[PDB]
Amino acid sequence: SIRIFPRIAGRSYIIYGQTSGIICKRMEKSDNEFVIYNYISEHYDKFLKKYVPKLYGKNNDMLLLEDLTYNYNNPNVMDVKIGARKRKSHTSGFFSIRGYTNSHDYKFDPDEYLTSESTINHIKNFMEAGGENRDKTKQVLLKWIMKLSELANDLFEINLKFDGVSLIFIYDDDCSKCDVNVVDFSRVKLIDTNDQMTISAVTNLIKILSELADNP
Ligand SMILES: O=P(O)(O)O[C@@H]1[C@@H](O)[C@H](OP(=O)(O)O)[C@@H](OP(=O)(O)O)[C@H](O)[C@H]1OP(=O)(O)O
Ligand SMILES: Nc1ncnc2c1ncn2[C@@H]1O[C@H](COP(=O)(O)OP(=O)(O)O)[C@@H](O)[C@H]1O
Ligand SMILES: [Mg+2]
Repeated sequence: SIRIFPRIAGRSYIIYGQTSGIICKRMEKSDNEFVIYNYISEHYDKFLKKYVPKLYGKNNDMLLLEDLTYNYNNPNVMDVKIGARKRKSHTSGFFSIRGYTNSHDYKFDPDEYLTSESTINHIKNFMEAGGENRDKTKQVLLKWIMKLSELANDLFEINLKFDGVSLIFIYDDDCSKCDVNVVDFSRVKLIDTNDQMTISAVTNLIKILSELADNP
């Protein structure tokens, strides 16, 4: 009847679709997430097609969303909060890693405020599952940098406050496939300008991933 989806973070009710390639996310507090998917659809559809999982439909208070892990034999997922936290500062200055596949094995704690050294160590930990082929993990890093670059650029021209949004980084164990997409629009707001805080999260991640893709 109901199979629970293996979340990396969040407090939200998320189940598998009755059907392949679909997850059902429940809207707990308001329909704001739906209102914002539709607004972005009308005003920024290029942003929606490039960076955001497809919304196939709504069923009462459930959003039917593209399952970003679906085309992967052995997905490694990392959730990074790049939007403002409701309250509390980011655990890594410009962003907060909310969790990652096998984070329990490295004693990762989402409440622990981290140095740059710990932050980078946690991202190296997340890449461990991708194995010792060094010239193949850096292909993963570089494809991530390519899309995060275009995202940061595109964010300059979008008049939204991306409160609460996360990046979902995914890579297959064999490193043949990867992607990153923006999720969680529940707390996003219209504003008269662009979101310098959310841009500074993306550019900082670009810096960190770039240092990883270049250290020998
Ligand atoms: O709805 P809840 O259970 O109170 O928790 C949300 C929670 O969903 C969110 O974290 P994440 O789940 O997107 O990682 C928290 O985000 P912050 O990291 O920005 O604090 C929210 O703060 C929680 O909502 P609230 O602050 O209303 O409890
Ligand atoms: N479309 C998606 N495909 C796959 N996993 C997803 C998708 N959307 C969310 N997730 C998973 O759900 C978690 C929380 O989703 P999110 O939208 O941030 O919900 P919450 O409001 O609970 O924080 C992420 O950490 C990720 O593991
Ligand atoms: Mg979230």
